[PDB]
Amino acid sequence: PLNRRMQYSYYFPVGLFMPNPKYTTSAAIKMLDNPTQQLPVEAWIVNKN
Amino acid sequence: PLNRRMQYSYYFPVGLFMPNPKYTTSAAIKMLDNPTQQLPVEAWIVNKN
Amino acid sequence: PALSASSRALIDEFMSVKQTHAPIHYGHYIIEEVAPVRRILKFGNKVVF
Amino acid sequence: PALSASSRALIDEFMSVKQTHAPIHYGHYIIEEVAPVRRILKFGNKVVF
Repeated sequence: PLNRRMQYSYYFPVGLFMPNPKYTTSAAIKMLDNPTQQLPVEAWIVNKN
Repeated sequence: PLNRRMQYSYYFPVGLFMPNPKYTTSAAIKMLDNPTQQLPVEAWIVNKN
Repeated sequence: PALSASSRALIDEFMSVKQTHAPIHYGHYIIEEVAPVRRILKFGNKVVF
Repeated sequence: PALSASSRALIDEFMSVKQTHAPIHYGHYIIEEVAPVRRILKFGNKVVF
């Protein structure tokens, strides 16, 4: 009886839009898109495995 | 009889194409070819030695 | 909150450098998870705890 | 999976910097072997376990 099963929720959004005066803080990534117009359409989640 | 052998299956891609909105993560690598149109026709492996 | 990134660029920049990955990019964002359990993330060979 | 590198440049930069190497370049990609045998790569002086 001491192998209890503990349950809790998770939540995460997809499809958000950042305000227009945009900023960064990572010197690495160069996405080759137009910076001012890009918008996220999908989400990526890391599975249990 | 204890000197045994194990058999694996080694998996290997070659000749793939990436989606169009192409991105990079590291700034060090520099190539004089245009980034929009690049396609690999070979695959490089490390040998046993 | 659970691990949600808008593109593979942000998940790769999170996985390669843990501390100074950009939490938010121009139009793409990422969230690190905060959960009572902590899980080892493995990608290729690199490991983030 | 086994070590696959589309260009000599990507495998060079992998050998040089183990953690911060870029897994997906603009059109070229690299795959790190995840196999129960962990071999030692001795390209030149530098070594990756």
